[PDB]
Amino acid sequence: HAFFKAMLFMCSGSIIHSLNDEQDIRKMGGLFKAMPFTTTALIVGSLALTGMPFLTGFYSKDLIIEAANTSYTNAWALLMTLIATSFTAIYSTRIIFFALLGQPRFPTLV
Amino acid sequence: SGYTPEEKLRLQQLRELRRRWLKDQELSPREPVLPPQKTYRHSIFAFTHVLIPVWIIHYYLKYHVTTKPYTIVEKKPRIFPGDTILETGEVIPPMKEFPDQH
Amino acid sequence: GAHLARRYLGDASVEPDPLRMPTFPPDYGFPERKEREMVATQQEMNDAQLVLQQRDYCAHYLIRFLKCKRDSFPNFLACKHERHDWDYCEHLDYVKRMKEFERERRLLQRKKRREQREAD
Amino acid sequence: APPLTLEGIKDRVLYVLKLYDKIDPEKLSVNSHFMKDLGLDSLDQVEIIMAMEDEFGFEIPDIDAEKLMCPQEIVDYIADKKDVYE
Amino acid sequence: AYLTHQQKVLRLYKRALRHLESWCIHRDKYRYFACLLRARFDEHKNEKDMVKATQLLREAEEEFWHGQHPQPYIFPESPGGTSYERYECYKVPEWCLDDWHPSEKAMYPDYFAKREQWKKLRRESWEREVKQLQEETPVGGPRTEALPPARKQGDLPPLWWHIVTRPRERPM
Amino acid sequence: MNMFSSLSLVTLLLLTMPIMMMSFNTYKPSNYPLYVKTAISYAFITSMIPTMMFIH
Amino acid sequence: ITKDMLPGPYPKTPEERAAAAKKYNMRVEDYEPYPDDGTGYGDYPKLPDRSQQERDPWYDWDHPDLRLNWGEPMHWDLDMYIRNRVDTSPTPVNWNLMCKHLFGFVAFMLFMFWVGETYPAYQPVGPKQYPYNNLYLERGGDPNKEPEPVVHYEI
Amino acid sequence: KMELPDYKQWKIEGTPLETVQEKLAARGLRDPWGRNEAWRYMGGFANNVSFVGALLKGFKWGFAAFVVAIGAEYYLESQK
Amino acid sequence: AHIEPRYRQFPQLTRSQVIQAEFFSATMWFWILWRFWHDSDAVLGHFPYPDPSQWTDEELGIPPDDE
Amino acid sequence: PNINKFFKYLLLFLITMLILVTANNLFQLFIGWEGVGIMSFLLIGWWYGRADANTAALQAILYNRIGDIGFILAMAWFLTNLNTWDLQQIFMLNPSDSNMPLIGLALAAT
Amino acid sequence: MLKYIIPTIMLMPLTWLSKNNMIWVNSTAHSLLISFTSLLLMNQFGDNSLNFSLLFFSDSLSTPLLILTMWLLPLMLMASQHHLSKENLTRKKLFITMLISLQLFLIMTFTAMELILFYILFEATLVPTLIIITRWGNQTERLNAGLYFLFYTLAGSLPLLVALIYIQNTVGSLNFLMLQYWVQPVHNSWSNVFMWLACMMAFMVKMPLYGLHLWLPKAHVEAPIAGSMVLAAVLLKLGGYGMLRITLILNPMTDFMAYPFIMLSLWGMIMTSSICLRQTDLKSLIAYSSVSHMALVIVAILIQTPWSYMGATALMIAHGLTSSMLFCLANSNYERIHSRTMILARGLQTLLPLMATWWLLASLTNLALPPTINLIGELFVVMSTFSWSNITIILMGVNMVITALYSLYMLIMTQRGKYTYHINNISPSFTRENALMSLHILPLLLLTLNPKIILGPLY
Amino acid sequence: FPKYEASRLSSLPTTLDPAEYDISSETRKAQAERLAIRSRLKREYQLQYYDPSRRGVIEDPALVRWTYARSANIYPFGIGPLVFWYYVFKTDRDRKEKLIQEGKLDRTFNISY
Ligand SMILES: CCCCCCCCCCCCO[C@@H]1O[C@H](CO)[C@@H](O[C@H]2O[C@H](CO)[C@@H](O)[C@H](O)[C@H]2O)[C@H](O)[C@H]1O
Ligand SMILES: CCCCCCCCCCCCO[C@@H]1O[C@H](CO)[C@@H](O[C@H]2O[C@H](CO)[C@@H](O)[C@H](O)[C@H]2O)[C@H](O)[C@H]1O
Ligand SMILES: CCCCCCCCCCCCO[C@@H]1O[C@H](CO)[C@@H](O[C@H]2O[C@H](CO)[C@@H](O)[C@H](O)[C@H]2O)[C@H](O)[C@H]1O
Repeated sequence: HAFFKAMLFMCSGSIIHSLNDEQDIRKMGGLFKAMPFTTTALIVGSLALTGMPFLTGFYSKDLIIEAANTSYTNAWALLMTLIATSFTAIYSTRIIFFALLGQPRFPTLV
Repeated sequence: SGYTPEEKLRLQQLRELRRRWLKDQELSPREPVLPPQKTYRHSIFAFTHVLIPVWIIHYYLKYHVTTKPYTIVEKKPRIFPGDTILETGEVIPPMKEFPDQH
Repeated sequence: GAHLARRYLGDASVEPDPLRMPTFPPDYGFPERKEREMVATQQEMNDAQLVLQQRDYCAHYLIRFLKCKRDSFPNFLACKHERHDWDYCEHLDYVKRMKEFERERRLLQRKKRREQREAD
Repeated sequence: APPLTLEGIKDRVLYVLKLYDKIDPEKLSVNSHFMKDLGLDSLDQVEIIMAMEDEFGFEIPDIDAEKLMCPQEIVDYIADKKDVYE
Repeated sequence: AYLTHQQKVLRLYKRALRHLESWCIHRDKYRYFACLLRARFDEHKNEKDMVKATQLLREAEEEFWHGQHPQPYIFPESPGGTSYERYECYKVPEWCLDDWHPSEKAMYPDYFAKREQWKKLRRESWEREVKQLQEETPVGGPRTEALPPARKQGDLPPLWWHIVTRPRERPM
Repeated sequence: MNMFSSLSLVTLLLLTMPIMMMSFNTYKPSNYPLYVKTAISYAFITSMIPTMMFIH
Repeated sequence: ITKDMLPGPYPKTPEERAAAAKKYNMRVEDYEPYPDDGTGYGDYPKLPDRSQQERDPWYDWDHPDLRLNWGEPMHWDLDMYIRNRVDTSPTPVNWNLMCKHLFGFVAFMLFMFWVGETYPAYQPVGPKQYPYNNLYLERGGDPNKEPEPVVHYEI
Repeated sequence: KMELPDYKQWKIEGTPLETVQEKLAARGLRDPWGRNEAWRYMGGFANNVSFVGALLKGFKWGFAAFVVAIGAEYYLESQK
Repeated sequence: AHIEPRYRQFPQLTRSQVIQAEFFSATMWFWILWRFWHDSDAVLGHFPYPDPSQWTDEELGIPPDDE
Repeated sequence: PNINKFFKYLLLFLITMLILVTANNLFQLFIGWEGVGIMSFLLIGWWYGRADANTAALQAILYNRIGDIGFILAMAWFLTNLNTWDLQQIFMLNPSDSNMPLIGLALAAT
Repeated sequence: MLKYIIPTIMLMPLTWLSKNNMIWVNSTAHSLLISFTSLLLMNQFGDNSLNFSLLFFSDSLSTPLLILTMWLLPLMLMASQHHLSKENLTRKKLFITMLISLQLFLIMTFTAMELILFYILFEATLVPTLIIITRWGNQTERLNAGLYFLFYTLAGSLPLLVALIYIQNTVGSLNFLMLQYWVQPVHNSWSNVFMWLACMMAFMVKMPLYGLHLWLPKAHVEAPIAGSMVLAAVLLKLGGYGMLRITLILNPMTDFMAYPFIMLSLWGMIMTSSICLRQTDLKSLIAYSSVSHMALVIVAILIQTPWSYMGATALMIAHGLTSSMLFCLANSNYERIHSRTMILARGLQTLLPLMATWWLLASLTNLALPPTINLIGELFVVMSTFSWSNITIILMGVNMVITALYSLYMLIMTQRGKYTYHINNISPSFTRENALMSLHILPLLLLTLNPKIILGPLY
Repeated sequence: FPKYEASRLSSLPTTLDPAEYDISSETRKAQAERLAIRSRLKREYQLQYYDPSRRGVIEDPALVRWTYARSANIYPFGIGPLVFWYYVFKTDRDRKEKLIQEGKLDRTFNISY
């Protein structure tokens, strides 16, 4: 986790800096091609976070999930963990979709 | 809803002074008048920040810490069947033949 | 699994209790059961310093894997064969427990039927 | 950031206004009063100030915004807040 | 309220548009609903029954409260923004330079020669500024906070020092 | 034991050295951030040696 | 300063209720003491219990961080209402509705967790089997006391 | 010192801002700020990738180098 | 500085940044495909899961109920 | 302008974490435990002229000292019942009645 | 102890015969030399204390208190010489004389073998302290503060005199070495209940105990800086020192007579910590922090365990240096803006960057960040109090949380945020002020290297 | 629209306040009077704030009044907490003391106190 989570923060810091301290994803958009390297790091970091097979996050998350659902365990806890795993892909999509895709929504002096 | 003419005139007058104050904040060429005064750089850094520190630490551990009981305690080495002991030359027997299930 | 739906929503009497398994004698319906065979000795596992949860009936494959890992250094990609032998032995050890669960389930069903057949 | 200049701010203020359909770009001057000379109402002036906030990426509070009634006054306001002296 | 009816309506309009922009996000979508919101204000623009107009404002404020964005967009340097007051720790008041050691002042001989011209200009202007505020203020003290301009060549607008010499918004 | 114990401690001692030259007046503030960055990069290398011994 | 300009006892008559308002720089209509219950407030004005965060940000306060003007009476609990502490600004959701929803969520979660503990999930697998009398000696058992044997059988 | 792009070039035609104008023109309304938004739908800012297209960035080159590798691998065995 | 800002226009991009971004996006995909070609079991399944409904009563030692 | 101070804090922020990780007794571990709390407080409130940053920094301390109640509880229990703070002696004695000390550690982790 | 008493007395002639402009230089230089020689008291043995004569003895409880006392004198002189600059020359020499005579009474108080000799010097410290507050205080209320200080003390001290004299009649001696061997148990009876109260209530008022503390915030708000330094650093610890000595002869009655005072302390420390959150006066805040810290010391002494006394000794020393440093820091602000209101001058880290470092360090010790001796003392008391009753961890834990809240509140309110626009006389910190703060913090942090020398006789 | 329901920690928005819209010359006059008081204080502060020869602190009578009022009355919840805490701790220690007498309290390795 210490790898892709740190990268994600540096990737957001790269965007925040380029957009004069703007941190709201609603005023971002249209950065997929304007910031090619930040985009690549922000997509690699997100796939690792969401457990894309064989990225750094897959070697712990997936081992942890299969051990949870094959354990003698509280059933409600097991269900909350799985729904949360799904949520990880959702807000991960929010960052990519609103920061990188679409048309630019930031001020005119680029 | 705009400025009264009295408000405009005050803004104009303050603005003249402000822009003059901001202009006066610039440094002249001579300021600040200071009072009179990759391999190599990385090699000295290693010498002063690794080699000297490890010289002092190794001296400290070898001739002070390790001369007192139980200051440095190691997990003893794992011994697997078939290994040989350096201290005594003893030979550990192998594990009996497996079912050879596969 | 379905086994949970059956126990919590259906008939808890003819579902094995995971905590109290097994409940029938080991030899009920098995003429001449053999004991499980342990390869590695207690001293060998003590010397190899295996974690206690790893000192099961598959420990000899683990000790074989651990020695190769140490000899193959720094080739950390070696020993893929030894690792698999250990994984597979632990897979067979797991299926055995599934069989024990199912045997307990079927015995609990037989006991139930033997009553209704007997109740009348 | 790139520094701002008095003429740089002026150009971007008139740029936004020229891209406003309710104004005639040929009649637009730095000193043209929005309500008197351009025939806009105060609902339009609200939108012009918002387009200026969006242009320069900062907010003009309502108390100040209501008083900016020509392009030159906006330029003076922006220049003051960002210490532009040029 | 010290605000007039016009001020309340225009403040609501600006605030309503900004919260609409937060909901819409996309520019084309915002442009569409920004026009529909303008049309609603234009429909009643000409209402003359001020009791009826005040009702329209009251109902529009309840509509805004119900439909506001719970997390509206805030400009980074605006109150509540992520950069608000971020640079205040770097703003040092100008009077701090009076306590500089002579060796520190000697590094900027030109800056401190100009600074003394300002401190001279300030001292010589103060009496006129005080007098002007005396002759212009009615008995009982001022009623508003508006300050007058200088009414004379060579005079400076009363109470200008801390306006003119205030720290830069990016002081370091 | 010598190399393992000795290199595991220089790692911790190496990181405190930039703090000493700061809080004790003896360094060149010209590019202190680069100096502090260099110490971390070198401390990573030293720490890797005991890691390899543990892995082996 | 002087005694007549400092706080005093609860203002009885309307004339003392007028010298207090003058002293505190308030309109005699706006000035109101705390109830005379002998709690020690004296004649200090009771001001609306609103946070400093609720004040106007864009006004030019004499103290911008506190959002205070020089000379204006200070709320009794002003050190509790600074912007670093207690906020009372209006909320987008009604206070009582928020309390219901947050309590409802937690109370639902704790209940469902208890349900989940009473009906645990597990796999259809028998107990793990360990050699040597369930590793009696390794687990710290007494080497003297031969344990009750544990025998596991092939299945 | 900075030269601004000529303002007459910004147009809503051929952009979603035009669809908005048609959608409003039904109700008797107009967007007077359309050209102020047009730059966002023109030039290098038009034709941004989809989410799937973003995730599949670099796949073309990655897949090729993958074929050249398993091809190389299965050749280093056929000899052996 | 050496990247001059632009007004209302797509920014200037260096060739170094474009190539590096593309090179590291291909390394990711190459890695995923190369790992999937060899370690598909880690994703799909290491071992076959037995069907307990097929085990005979003779395997599980279930004595006939008549007994 | 205080970038030199910033890197000094990042370095102290790291050192106190490495003291935490290698700590072999509960008291030495507590030094790192509280050390990261202070360094976190001084780095969250970096822009100290901003009221919100001062509030967030103090919030971090407040929530973290509520957890540290559990830390001290575990220290008090281990000294009383096992006569040690060293991890070696805690695990050798391996107490069966470990609900109270571990609830303390769980609250500290919370 | 003559090697410390005689040189201390010689400071009086030195000040009076010093050239007109050398009073602060001469007294400071030679009082520092006396502090240096005080380290020779560290000749402490494992079994026997250091017993010089029939009159004076020194153990590991009194030694750190003696060293703190003689260290504090030069620090008090540096802190006082600025606000006394306009004072009349002969009145300067009298102010220094009051401080020298306070040190004289204090070093003999901490080394007297017999309890009546301890009592007389324990009480003699009032006269100079009262004179300093009332003669050289600043406001009108210094006269009331002197009266509350005087009569709170005496209302407890006079019963103690009767109790001590009664003990000598029955036991035959009040020598502390003799009492260690002739101590007899105290049985239940109303006569013993009041003997216990008489022996303890004088020391409770000095700590001060919660309920009997309201004199302390008065004295601190009205004392000159040197008064506040000695009052907080040393004079409070007269009560703790006396308790650690006299509880020897109160067993086992302390087993149940301590309950009302442990409840006052355990609850009182939570109340006084919470009061600190709403104080408007910086000196009153620091005053109310002492009451909270000394509540731990009272509890530690009363439960009588080897760990609790070790923690009690470390707190008294650690608190002494920290509270004195905090008073000096606040005073340096006061010497500029001439007000003790905490909210008056804000954002001072912008204008006095190095003094904000001292503010940070003093606050970090005040909240007991490890491994400061502030935490070593606090932790030992919490460990022992847990074994006393496990529930105490709840009160102890809550107090630490609140202790951090007002410690950093004070730092944030005065040093951070935006500076006050109209305060324009904040001069750069003087070398005297910077050295004054460092001479507090540097010893305090140095003691973490060798904490045994402050843990007391039960180490 | 569900109506705002103010609370102690959640005041009523000004735009939702009926008193905010209904206005009578009395309220407008009352507002003017407050602006007069504020403007008089502002001028008094500005004449000292802007004075070139003033070096010091502009004493604020309002701040002096505030500190004086809140530092005036003192009474440091009476016996209830002390009696409550007494019973909690006494019962705990009596319970624990009994077990030690009977050997029923585990102190196998307890040798630090
Ligand atoms: C994947 C997610 C898994 C976790 C999901 C957790 C779900 C938790 C649901 C908690 C809901 C509790 O909130 C509940 O909502 C209703 C509706 O507002 C509240 O009721 C409120 O609204 C309605 C009126 O509009 C009325 O009931 C009542 O006037 C009012 O009090 C209840 O008082 C509250 O108890
Ligand atoms: C460990 C495995 C490593 C595998 C590495 C495989 C090699 C990686 C090669 C990266 C090529 C980088 O070079 C880059 O490639 C992409 C895709 O072709 C090109 O992008 C191409 O499509 C876009 C979109 O239409 C155009 O903007 C661009 O003009 C066009 O050339 C870039 O013009 C080129 O600069
Ligand atoms: C801050 C204030 C704190 C106040 C704390 C109050 C403590 C209360 C202690 C109660 C016990 C007092 O001491 C008590 O006195 C009497 C002596 O007459 C003793 O009892 C003796 O005399 C009484 C006479 O009435 C007889 O009933 C009894 O038969 C006899 O043994 C008790 O054995 C002893 O326990």
